[PDB]
Amino acid sequence: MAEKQRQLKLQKIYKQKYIGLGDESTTREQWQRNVRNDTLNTLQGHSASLEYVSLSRGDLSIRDTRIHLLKSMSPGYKAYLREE
Amino acid sequence: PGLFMNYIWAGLFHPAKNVRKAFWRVYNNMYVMYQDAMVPFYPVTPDNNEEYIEELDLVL
Amino acid sequence: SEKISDMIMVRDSSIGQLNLHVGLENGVYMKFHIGDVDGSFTDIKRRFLGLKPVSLSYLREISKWMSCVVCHSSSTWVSYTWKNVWTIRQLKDQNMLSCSKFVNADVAINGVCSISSSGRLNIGRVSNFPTLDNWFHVHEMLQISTFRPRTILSFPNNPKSILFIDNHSGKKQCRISLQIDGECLKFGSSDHLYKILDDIDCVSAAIIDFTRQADHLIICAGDKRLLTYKILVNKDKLSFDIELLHQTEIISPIHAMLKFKNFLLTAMGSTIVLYGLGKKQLLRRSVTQTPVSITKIVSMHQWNYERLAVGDIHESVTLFIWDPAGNVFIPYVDDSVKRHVTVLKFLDEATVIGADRYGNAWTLRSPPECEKIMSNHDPSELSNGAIKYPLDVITLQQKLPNTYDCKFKFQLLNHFFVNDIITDFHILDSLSNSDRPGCIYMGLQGTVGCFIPLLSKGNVFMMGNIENIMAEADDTFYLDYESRKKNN
Amino acid sequence: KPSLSQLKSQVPYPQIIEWYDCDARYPGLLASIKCTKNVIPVPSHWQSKKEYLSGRSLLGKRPFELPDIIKKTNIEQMRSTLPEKSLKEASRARVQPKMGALDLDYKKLHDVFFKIGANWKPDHLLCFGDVYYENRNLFEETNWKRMVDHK
Amino acid sequence: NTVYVGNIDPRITKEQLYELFIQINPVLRIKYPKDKVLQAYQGYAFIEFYNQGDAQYAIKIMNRLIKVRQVTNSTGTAKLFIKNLADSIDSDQLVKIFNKFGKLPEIFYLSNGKLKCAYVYFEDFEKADLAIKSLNNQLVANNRITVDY
Amino acid sequence: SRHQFDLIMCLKQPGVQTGLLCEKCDGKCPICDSYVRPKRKVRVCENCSFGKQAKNCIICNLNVGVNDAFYCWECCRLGKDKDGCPRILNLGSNRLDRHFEKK
Amino acid sequence: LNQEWNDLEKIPFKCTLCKEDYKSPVVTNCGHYFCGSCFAKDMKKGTKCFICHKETHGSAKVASDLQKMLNKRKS
Amino acid sequence: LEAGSKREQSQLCVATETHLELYDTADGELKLIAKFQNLFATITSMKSLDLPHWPTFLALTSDSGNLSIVQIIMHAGALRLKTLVNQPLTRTTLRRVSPISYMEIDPNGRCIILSSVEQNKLCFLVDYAQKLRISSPLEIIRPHMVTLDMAVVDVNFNNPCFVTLEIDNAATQLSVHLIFYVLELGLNHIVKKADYLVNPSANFVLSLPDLSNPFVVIGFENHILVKDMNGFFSLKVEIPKRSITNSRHKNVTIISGIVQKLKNDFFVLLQSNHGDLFKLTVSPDTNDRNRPLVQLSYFDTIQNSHQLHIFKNGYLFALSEMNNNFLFQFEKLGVEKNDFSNVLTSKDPNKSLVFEPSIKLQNLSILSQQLNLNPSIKSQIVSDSPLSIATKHFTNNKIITLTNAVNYSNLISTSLPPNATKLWLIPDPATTGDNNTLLFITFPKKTMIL
Amino acid sequence: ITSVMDLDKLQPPINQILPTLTPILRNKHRKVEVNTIKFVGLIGKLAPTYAPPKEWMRICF
Ligand SMILES: [Zn+2]
Ligand SMILES: [Zn+2]
Ligand SMILES: [Zn+2]
Ligand SMILES: [Zn+2]
Ligand SMILES: [Zn+2]
Repeated sequence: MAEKQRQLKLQKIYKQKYIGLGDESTTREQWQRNVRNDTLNTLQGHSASLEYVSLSRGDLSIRDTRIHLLKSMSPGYKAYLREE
Repeated sequence: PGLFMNYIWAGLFHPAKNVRKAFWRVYNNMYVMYQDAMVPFYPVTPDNNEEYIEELDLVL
Repeated sequence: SEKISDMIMVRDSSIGQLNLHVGLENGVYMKFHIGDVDGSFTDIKRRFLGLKPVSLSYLREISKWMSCVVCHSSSTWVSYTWKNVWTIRQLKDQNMLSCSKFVNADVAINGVCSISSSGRLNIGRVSNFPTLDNWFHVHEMLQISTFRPRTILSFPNNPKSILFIDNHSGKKQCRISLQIDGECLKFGSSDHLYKILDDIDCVSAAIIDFTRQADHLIICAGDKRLLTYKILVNKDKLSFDIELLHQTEIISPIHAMLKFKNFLLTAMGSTIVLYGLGKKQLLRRSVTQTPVSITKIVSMHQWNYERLAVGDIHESVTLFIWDPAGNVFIPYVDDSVKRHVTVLKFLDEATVIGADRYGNAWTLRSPPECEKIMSNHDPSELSNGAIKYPLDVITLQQKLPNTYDCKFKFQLLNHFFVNDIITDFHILDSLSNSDRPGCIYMGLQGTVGCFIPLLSKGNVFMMGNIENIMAEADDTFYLDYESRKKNN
Repeated sequence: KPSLSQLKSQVPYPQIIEWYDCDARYPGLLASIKCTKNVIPVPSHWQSKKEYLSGRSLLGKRPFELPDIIKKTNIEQMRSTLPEKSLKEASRARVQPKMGALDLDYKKLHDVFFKIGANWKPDHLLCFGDVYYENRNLFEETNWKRMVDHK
Repeated sequence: NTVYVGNIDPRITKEQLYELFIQINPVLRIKYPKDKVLQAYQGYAFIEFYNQGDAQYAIKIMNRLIKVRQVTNSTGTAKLFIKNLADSIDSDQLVKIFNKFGKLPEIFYLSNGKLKCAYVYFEDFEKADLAIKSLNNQLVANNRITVDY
Repeated sequence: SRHQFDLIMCLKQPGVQTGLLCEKCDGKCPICDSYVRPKRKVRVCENCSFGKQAKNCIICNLNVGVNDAFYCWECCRLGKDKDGCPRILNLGSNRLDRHFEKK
Repeated sequence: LNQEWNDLEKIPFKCTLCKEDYKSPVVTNCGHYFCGSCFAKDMKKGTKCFICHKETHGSAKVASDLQKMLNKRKS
Repeated sequence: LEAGSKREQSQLCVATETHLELYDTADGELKLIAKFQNLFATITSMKSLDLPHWPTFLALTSDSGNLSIVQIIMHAGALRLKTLVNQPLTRTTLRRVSPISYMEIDPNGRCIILSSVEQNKLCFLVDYAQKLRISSPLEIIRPHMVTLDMAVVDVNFNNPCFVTLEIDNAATQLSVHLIFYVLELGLNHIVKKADYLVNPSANFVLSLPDLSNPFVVIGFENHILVKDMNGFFSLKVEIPKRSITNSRHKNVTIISGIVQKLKNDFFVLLQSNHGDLFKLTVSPDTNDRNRPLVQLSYFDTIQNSHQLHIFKNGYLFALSEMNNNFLFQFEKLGVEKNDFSNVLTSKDPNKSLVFEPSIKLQNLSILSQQLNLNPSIKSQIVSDSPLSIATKHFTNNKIITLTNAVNYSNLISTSLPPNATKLWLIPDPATTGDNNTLLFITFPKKTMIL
Repeated sequence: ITSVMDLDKLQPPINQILPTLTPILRNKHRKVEVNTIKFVGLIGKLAPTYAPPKEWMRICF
């Protein structure tokens, strides 16, 4: 009882630091997003993996791929491209 | 994390609320130690989720 | 050992160490630290350069002032020493029978005169030395080309005659430029040293010899069309011509193809297709559907026409066997973990080296349980028919239909992380007459590195101990500092 | 709530899916994860009120056998553990005491772990997807490898 | 490719069955049935072959005494002499060693076990001829064997 | 603490100040509570600094601190090093209950 | 304390090879001592000391200090 | 280095993830001085901090979640890279919450400031004493906001400010809004001053020095803005364009933007996707009031540049992204503000100018290059034994053969009679004080002299 | 005094000190047990060779 209710306390502290930590009842919608935002973070982060994506896209400047990756972290970037 | 996570993906959802509850503890401990180290290993495919990420299939 | 062919003695100013430079007959070169007062011989440094008695000679150069002793053999090796290391190397001139310093106008520094192995007097200027800091010397208003390069090929028969292909950024267009030996070629009688194909852009290309006496080029357009040209060197005008033949329609983009026996082995997105050559087009001599996991084939490579290795975008890797009389490849081994392959090879017939998008570089070996079996049977047996599989292995299939489908798994053999994305491995049989065959990789952000096998059991121990020493050094120094503050 | 027949059609390996997978909050996803290339199923002793390890097999488990290489070191004889001293004679041992009880040889012990048993590796171990289910017994399976080879 | 083999002596083991049937062809698995808790054997066992043409051969060939009893085998529902055997050598072991020369036996034993010799009748005297020579002498289990007509 | 469940760590952004341990709790990792093989100094947040509070052991927070506190090697391999301020706030069930019984 | 768990003459006068008087003496990186003929012949087979079996590398000093201590007059 | 007493701001250190190097200038051409030991981490940012009252020591944050202030120093006989302060932050990997990847430094050296993408941003407050000293960090955590382009405002010692473009991660629509922060040294915490919502296209921010409430230049897709913090001024200048617009043409954008000010001259170099390079000035607009006028005009262009720097010398350094970094000096200093022909103004934002890119390169001058192979998409090995590698060059598209050997140039060969063995040389004793030199050959029968 | 000063020149000497301590380990209390165990372990480090090994075994009990 005393232990189990410590466990809650660290769960809410870790989730604040590290953002996505699924608990027990996590919507598939909810989990998937965390999987999308870590890939976008890693793809942009390593300098190799930003090149490899930039060249493959044929995007004009490495920098614009890096923003293409960050705006994708928003859910309304799909809509925003469609209205261009 | 990859060879270890193979054991943990299955019951990470699962119907059981209990089996589910126990796997999530382990996954939570892993995600803390590895956030960017899990990214290659997630069991996610273009159909399995709506959006996926189209830049993971790109080959130069 | 053998009788001494030649010897020299040199004192280099900086360290003041007095060095005995001893050539030998049979090719082995040696060097010795010498004590000035005592006369002792220490710090023996040998090497093996060419096959022929050595006959050294001596010079004085720069880059601060320096001295090096070139070594004459089947090829010339200079043998300088930068600060507190010494590196024997080679020299781009095939050989020099004797070499001696020279000073002149037009302004000469490093200038050196020598006699070629043809017995022909000539002058040279020795320029770049590979210090450990740089170690590779590059050779060839604001300068911008519109064509961004795509691939590079090599003729299978002609050992090194390298072909180049580019692509336009703009209206789709492609240039081709060949070079044999030193410098390029002209196109036919044209001024230009390149060709320009129009409406073609190369997704991936390979040159393949369907027959022994000719060479063909294969391009995949993005249009899903597979174009085959023909390479004609004049020999000796000499110039290159490229000659159109076919047009072939394809379902996939074809990210990889290579030369399997007599054939193009091309990899459609899902499936493998094996093409021969025909008039009017090229035609499908075989097809194999892939097991369910593999969505694309990013790259693939073979072993002596017997086996394949097939990478995937997302899944790891698979091995195959060519089965004649079945006219199909039958998978025998899969992998445990998800690994995104950029490139893949065979060090050996049971093993594989690879890379990832994420920077890992790993080696996978196929288990001996599978080696006994694949050694004691004829491939036609694997697909259907009787192979006697141990009790266990089947029970893994039934217990895990997804994982153990194949049914064996590589044992991961090495894994290591280099933050580049490795594009090519090149497995070399030797580097500069060295015994240890290396595999030298090259990365995207620009790199070259190598994996050298350590063949000892003795070295791997020492080197191990040294990696452990330097690895935590920052911790050791810190513990000594803490405890020396605690008590002093 | 899709019937398993509906749910087994989506999957490239329909033989994993089971009656209960139907009731997952997100079955479409679960069936696709579970059928992913290398995922290994959750251990099967959930839904068992038994507490995972319960007796019937565990009644008869044998105590322990030292690996053979270690058994060469002769310790098995010097200390007999399977299966004595009056309390007065014990308290006399604290005061005396007695030296050289084991008579073990130091050079022999070192070599077993290093020189002779350098590459000694256990006979079966396990493979990637073998979970240990409650009733399994490895002592049979290990011998069955030993049996097939020698006969 | 499943065989019921009964009338087993309550001490025959799965190991002994393996040695017995293994010569007929590769085995997938063997099970001697035992009482749930006392483990007392039930005097019969299932022997699963990989190829039914082996199971059938075993049924039409080993239908033989084990620890004193003749085994009843059913679907689950050219003479040479050998002397100086390694005692650890039983019928199975004897079969496996000579079966290589062609289609074929009994290692004869008495209260104190392996008694030392036995015979093996080959379907061919050519087979027998090859058995002799290629075996007579050479050491089998530390011991040197005498293989004659 | 590893074995005493009620005590609540801080877990805030570590500042530049080093935690201290009393003579009795000296030589211990504040996470796993092991006496072996230290690696890195601990670093605690400002809001665990200020006045009298700063001096007290970062484990019992009762006695006054003297030596620096290090993380053990194993807690620096897993990463539990950098989670946050490794300082115990409450005195805990065990310490109080002994105290009242004695008087 | 010896743990199992973990005017001395060390110079033989006659050779370990000749078993004779040292003539044209030789020193190694050890305190080894041989004839000029001795040490050259051992390397025709052996990689290492005739005694230590440590690495000699064929390295041999003129040993005159031997002849000294083999003098009755030393140096 | 080499000089008992010399101090000049011309010198530069350049890093890539693992690797790190130091170059010098003021000789007119960029020299390599030192390459340091192998780092074994991932350097995720590097910014010099120059602090008042003394060398400068590059503050370096990486993987490992350490803020490491390093002083490159002379020790033993060779340059070493010596560390001063490494403060712990978060955990070791390159991970979204952890505060690296954006590091911008108060121009005077009062404080470093770090951010992440999403969650937290930190600010450490530097001080110098008998030994360098860092304050405990200053935190602000905005939970759902992924961040892009942290660029920082200079200030005259008032109180350090910085500006970011943050986009919210959880919302129905994409709205990416610019947000000012002011560290208040008096109360010692970071305050959020102004928050303005700008169109979704926003790409990057840049600081305009003084205008004597600081102004920022915000690059959108096909135009620029400047904004004041209080909202008083929002000025659009539609960015110019090429004439041809070959094949695939993106909306343009602006990727770099230095500001280099001298002698009341305020101008800023601001470059776009295509490599085009523009200059702004902000002019008092005397007629209306004294209020800003913004002007885009054209410069030399160049290949794309990850980041730009201007020395106290006229020299300019452009760090190219795809390869082959450069060093320019600019003589011309661009087209004067006077022309209404080729220059745009803030008078009306709606208007568009077309220009023709000049291959001549009039304003700048090359002075230097550094050959890098940034991408190498394929290569071959030719000549196993000397180990040559043939590969291309991405932007230049010329062949590059990269070998291990000793480069040996040949000149004036001459035919010698058959079968020579050795060769010698002696400075000629005959003519004493003359270059003449005896060259000897030898044959098995014969001996020749020259 | 013992850790500070050389062992060889300790006046009592050591071999006469250590057998006097072993019956003190039975002294219960704490101040005696603590301060003794630190003294005995000192000699285990610095001068193991003095007391015979059956004396070290009397301490291990
Ligand atoms: Zn304490
Ligand atoms: Zn710890
Ligand atoms: Zn705290
Ligand atoms: Zn002798
Ligand atoms: Zn020796």
